Amino acid sequence: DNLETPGARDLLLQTASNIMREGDVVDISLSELSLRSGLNSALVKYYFGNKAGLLKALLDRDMENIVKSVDALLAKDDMSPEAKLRRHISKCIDTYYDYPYLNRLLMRLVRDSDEAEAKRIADQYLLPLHRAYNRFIGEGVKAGVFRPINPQLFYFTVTGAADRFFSARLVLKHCFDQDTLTEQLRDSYREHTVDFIMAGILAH
Amino acid sequence: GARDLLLQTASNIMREGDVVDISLSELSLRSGLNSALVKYYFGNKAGLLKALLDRDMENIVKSVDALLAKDDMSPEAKLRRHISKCIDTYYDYPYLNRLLMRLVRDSDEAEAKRIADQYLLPLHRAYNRFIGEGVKAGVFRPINPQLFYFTVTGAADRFFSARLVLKHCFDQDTLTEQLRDSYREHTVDFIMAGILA
Repeated sequence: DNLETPGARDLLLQTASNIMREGDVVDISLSELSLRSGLNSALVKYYFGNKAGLLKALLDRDMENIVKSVDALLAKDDMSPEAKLRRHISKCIDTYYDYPYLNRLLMRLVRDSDEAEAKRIADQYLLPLHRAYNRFIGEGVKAGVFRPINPQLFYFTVTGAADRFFSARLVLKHCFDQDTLTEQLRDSYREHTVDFIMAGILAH
Repeated sequence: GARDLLLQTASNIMREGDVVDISLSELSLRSGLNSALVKYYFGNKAGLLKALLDRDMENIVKSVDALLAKDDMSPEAKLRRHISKCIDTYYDYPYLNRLLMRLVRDSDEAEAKRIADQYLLPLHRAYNRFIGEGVKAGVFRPINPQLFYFTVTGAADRFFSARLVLKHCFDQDTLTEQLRDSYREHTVDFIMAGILA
């Protein structure tokens, strides 16, 4: 077997993430990955096998943020449903701002999956969220905090923010020679996007 | 006739197949038209995509004139009518944003400008004006028109997403069909609820 090299796998995934965010497309040059990480292609193969394996590992890493935020959403505490939902949605929106390719990446892996892989994706990344929303949103509707709404469709709507961010960055760049989705714009983008989502579900 | 049929055939293959890159032989097989006609009418794949984009954007861009008309409907009602029409178009053509993003990303300067001037800015400028006036009249919350632009026009990606996920990860039954369908009204309602004050 092989001696461990800590940090390398994480560096490769973060490098891949950077390249993908910059390029406004769900794809990676493997030579660009080695160039920008400083790690050779043998290490890329060792950790991930091939481009497919790299993309699957990136999806898993980036989804962890969304899936983890469910526990806080469902956990027992003092917070109102509205505040709990807002905290969860902000975490989603901040994750999408970091990783605007995230929904497209998930779609690409779903599209190319065999049946076992589609089931894995649903079990790991879709069903946990749909269940959580069915419970949490259901209770909030009953409690009068949220207007009647399909919790599964609501989750779909939320995931849409990634694609909107992706779209804005690509269009502003190519059509307007502007760089949007910058760090300096993060707070305003996040707050507007969270406010819109919350406005769309709260009983007015 | 033939040109129209090739574009509709292409649209169907794209809608059914969850991808923008289609097969010329499939297009020829399903349309019943020789591939020579595809080359004749469109030159190449890129020309076919461009012509499909232009066809499909027709009812979106037409709806803008309706939105800005001084026609006696309330701001809320005008906007809901416009959003409903967009959502219907994007539901029919769920590839539309991916198609748009493809041609934008691949564009030279002249083509980027044409796309902006023809398909993007007319909507954005209508929204900028219409939101502003409705915010001042107190019917809308203060929202950003650019972000609103991407919200509406992103309904295609949302429908694309739902269609792809339901296809691969859900039961292929009546309940799944009804859920996909119900996403249209959900999506219109969500947009209105997001903006109304």
